[PDB]
Amino acid sequence: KKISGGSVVEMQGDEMTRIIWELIKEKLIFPYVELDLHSYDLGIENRDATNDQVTKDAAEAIKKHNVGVKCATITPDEKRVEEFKLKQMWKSPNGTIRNILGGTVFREAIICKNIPRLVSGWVKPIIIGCHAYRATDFVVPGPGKVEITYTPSDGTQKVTYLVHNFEEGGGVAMGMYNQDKSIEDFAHSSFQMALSKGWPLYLSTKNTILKKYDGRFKDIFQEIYDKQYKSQFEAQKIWYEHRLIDDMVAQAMKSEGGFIWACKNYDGDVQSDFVAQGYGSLGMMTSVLVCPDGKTVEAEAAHGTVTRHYRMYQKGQETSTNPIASIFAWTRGLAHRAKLDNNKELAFFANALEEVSIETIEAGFMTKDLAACIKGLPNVQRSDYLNTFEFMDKLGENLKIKLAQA
Amino acid sequence: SKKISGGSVVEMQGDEMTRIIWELIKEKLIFPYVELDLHSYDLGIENRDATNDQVTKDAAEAIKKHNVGVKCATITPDEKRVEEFKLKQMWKSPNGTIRNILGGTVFREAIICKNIPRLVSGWVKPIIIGCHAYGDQYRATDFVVPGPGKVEITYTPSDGTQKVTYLVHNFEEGGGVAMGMYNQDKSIEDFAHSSFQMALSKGWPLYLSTKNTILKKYDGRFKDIFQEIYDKQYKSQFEAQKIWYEHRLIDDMVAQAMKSEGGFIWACKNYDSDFVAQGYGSLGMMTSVLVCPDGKTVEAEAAHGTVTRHYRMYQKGQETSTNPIASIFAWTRGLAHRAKLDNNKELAFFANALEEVSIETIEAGFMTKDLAACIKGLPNVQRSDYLNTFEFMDKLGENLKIKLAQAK
Ligand SMILES: NC(=O)C1=CN([C@@H]2O[C@H](COP(=O)(O)OP(=O)(O)OC[C@H]3O[C@@H](n4cnc5c(N)ncnc54)[C@H](OP(=O)(O)O)[C@@H]3O)[C@@H](O)[C@H]2O)C=CC1
Ligand SMILES: NC(=O)C1=CN([C@@H]2O[C@H](COP(=O)(O)OP(=O)(O)OC[C@H]3O[C@@H](n4cnc5c(N)ncnc54)[C@H](OP(=O)(O)O)[C@@H]3O)[C@@H](O)[C@H]2O)C=CC1
Ligand SMILES: Cc1cn(C(=O)c2c(-c3c(Cl)cc(Cl)cc3Cl)noc2C(C)(C)F)c2cccc(/C=C/C(=O)O)c12
Ligand SMILES: Cc1cn(C(=O)c2c(-c3c(Cl)cc(Cl)cc3Cl)noc2C(C)(C)F)c2cccc(/C=C/C(=O)O)c12
Repeated sequence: KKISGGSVVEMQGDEMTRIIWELIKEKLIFPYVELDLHSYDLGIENRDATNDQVTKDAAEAIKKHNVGVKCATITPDEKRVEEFKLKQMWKSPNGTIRNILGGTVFREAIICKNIPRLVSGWVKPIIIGCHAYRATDFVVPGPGKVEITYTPSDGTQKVTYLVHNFEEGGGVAMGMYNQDKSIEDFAHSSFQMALSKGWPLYLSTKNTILKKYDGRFKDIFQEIYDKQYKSQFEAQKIWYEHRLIDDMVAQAMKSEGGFIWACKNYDGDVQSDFVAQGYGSLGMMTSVLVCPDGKTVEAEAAHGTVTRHYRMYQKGQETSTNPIASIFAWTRGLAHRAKLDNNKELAFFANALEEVSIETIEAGFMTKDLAACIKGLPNVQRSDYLNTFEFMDKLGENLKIKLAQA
Repeated sequence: SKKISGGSVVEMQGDEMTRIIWELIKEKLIFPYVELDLHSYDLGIENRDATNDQVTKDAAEAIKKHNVGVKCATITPDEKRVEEFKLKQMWKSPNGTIRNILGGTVFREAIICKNIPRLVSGWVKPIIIGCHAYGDQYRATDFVVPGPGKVEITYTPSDGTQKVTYLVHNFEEGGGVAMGMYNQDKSIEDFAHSSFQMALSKGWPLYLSTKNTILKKYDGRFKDIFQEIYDKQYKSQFEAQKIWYEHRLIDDMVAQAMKSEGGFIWACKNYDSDFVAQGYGSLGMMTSVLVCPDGKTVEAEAAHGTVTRHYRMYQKGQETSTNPIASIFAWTRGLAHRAKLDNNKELAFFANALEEVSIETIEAGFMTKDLAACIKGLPNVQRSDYLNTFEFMDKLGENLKIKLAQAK
């Protein structure tokens, strides 16, 4: 018979990822695992029909049942409103979920022997927890004074800081904020991730410029480390250090990998997603939202719905979309369920499906993006890769063989 | 004569290792072939602390007048430097001083050698990045929120007839941090002009990257000012050179850039960042040019610093192998621009020829230890794999004399 998997919250998504999602469930999960599935459909049409209520219901479900696996969803813009005749420009499902849950998004690239990484010297994995949104910006119509003030709730002295005197013309201005509690949750999630994985932890800031804003992140991380985690770290022969972002980038590129990287960047900096997308590895980038309690987890692929591949599908073209990131959303959620429920058999399945994914690619069977990452797109021939369905069939066949042994 | 007359050039001498290289470049590669109306300003620490950092302001004013400046790397004072030299004051960075007197935008550009691998292997043409270094994080007002309370940001016009209060956040429990940021329309306009000038000068498409999906008003202001300035002052000239300008969301632009062959100008709104070249290869190949919005005035300098690590070894007497390329290209780029302002065809040829000889010298196997490490990996560099600082200047000079012979 199949494995008892327990309580898992699933969120169905949109376009090309929605197709891969069902393929993953039908071919890789349901043949081997029964789940008490709390399933919510976050397709753009069902969100429109429930006035986004389904999205909020799903977040509440994740918080109740501790484990969510999410499929990529369409975040509406002006064009999606026209495309789907939406009632209004619904806010992002990911923003809504993360707002309800809190926690820290951790990004990790999946490593295969035969896929070169962004930096050749990296050997062990690297996990990036970046705190990035909720700011208020406006236009400065003309000359004038922009000030940012603080008014204590307890009636003590109101304080006023000068942002800028606009002596000539106008421009733009904005205010931004962060709560100590959010920094603290950021801190705790990161230390617990380091001890979980057994890697050292680095925090990168620009506290030479934002001495007070970024300095708060450094101070809070350091207090929490010293009082609540240093001993456990040293027990596992790991460590925590703050690093200027200027130095961290240099340190990372000369490193052998094997660390957690808590990162605090501004709202418009380059994100590891964009680079992975440029390098052609975004189909291998996993994501997991880890709440500060260590109990609740929402796993997802780091990429979006892969609209461009979906349009190819709608035009009768052959597609070769990478399903690994979405598969690891399932394996990380299920592996966490196994940890919570002490399910040895479900833990075995989660690891076994991860190994089959990696072994398959390392044996030479891969989607087009992985072949281009090896050889460069210009030299990629059809015989170098498998299409979306050929590759899912291949994973399925190897998973059945894997599990047929024990 | 047998020397080219180059015209008026403002020169700014610098500190430590780059200062040494600065004289080598002038006597080995510049002075033998080019006669300049040189306006020299010593920007070393000794003379900056000596004149209350007034030479820095005077050098900038000379640049505003003569339109061309070449600057050696300088030390930006800090707590350790103030101790080393017992400064009168922790002086502001000369680059910021100059960049604030002149305005305009800094553009960085790596120099390409067929045998020096680049950050992205698909890149075949150059890429020129210009980021807005005014306001934003560099000029931000951040503070600590001690406890519950309301943080607001207000605008009051100069006529005082109005006051607009925006709610940043209400701290319901606990404290935190907040900050305010600004940017003047003037600076954005100067940023647009300087970037349209650069794209026309190099004959490549321009992309402005912003985060205007999040900062709809803040970053949308960049997008709007660029587009209307482009439309009203440059679209005809861009189409003349079969180039174009497009705004991009930073999310997409990063991936587009990595998937392109290169050959574009990248106007960026993020400085507070191109120091992955430190960890990847060498900053010795990274040049920068401050380009004013008037399109007439520039300041060329190496994007790297004074390389104090090599100066420590130099003062002792043990050999060094410091890369002079980014410093050479500070001269060639300033001279190319002088040549453009004066219709000086011979000086222009000289500028391009010195750049070709530098690149060809490296591609032919003669290079400094930093580039030898880029190829073989630093642990594998034997002393025979590279030329020391003075050997390499000798090699470029030999090849430079040969290059200039065969054309005039
Ligand atoms: N977490 C979420 O739910 C997220 C949802 N989205 C949404 O996704 C939609 C599409 O946005 P987009 O900007 O395309 O973001 P995507 O990450 O979906 O962009 C897809 C592009 O990146 C590459 N790529 C990404 N994933 C894969 C994969 N699995 N296999 C192969 N290549 C891949 C492809 O490059 P190439 O075209 O060269 O083949 C493709 O064109 C939008 O509506 C957006 O809102 C976006 C981000 C996160
Ligand atoms: N625009 C300017 O004038 C700038 C000035 N500075 C100033 O420079 C000083 C030193 O700063 P620092 O952080 O060391 O920056 P540097 O760029 O001078 O040094 C970084 C390191 O990179 C390597 N490197 C950089 N350029 C070269 C080169 N041309 N040839 C060979 N190796 C090179 C050296 O390390 P390795 O030994 O590993 O090869 C060097 O120590 C400070 O006073 C700082 O303020 C800094 C930045 C810009
Ligand atoms: C580890 C990693 C960091 N990335 C960054 O974006 C960087 C970098 C950086 C580095 Cl370290 C090297 C290079 Cl070549 C370029 C950059 Cl931009 N500097 O800071 C960051 C952020 C802003 C995220 F903190 C990634 C982006 C995409 C995939 C990855 C993949 C990881 C892997 O294959 O295991 C990584
Ligand atoms: C072109 C270029 C961009 N750099 C950045 O820093 C990035 C990147 C980025 C890219 Cl496109 C690829 C990777 Cl792998 C990592 C990153 Cl961070 N994304 O945006 C930025 C900016 C500065 C706009 F914010 C460079 C840094 C150093 C040398 C270079 C170029 C070297 C060469 O041509 O030989 C470039």
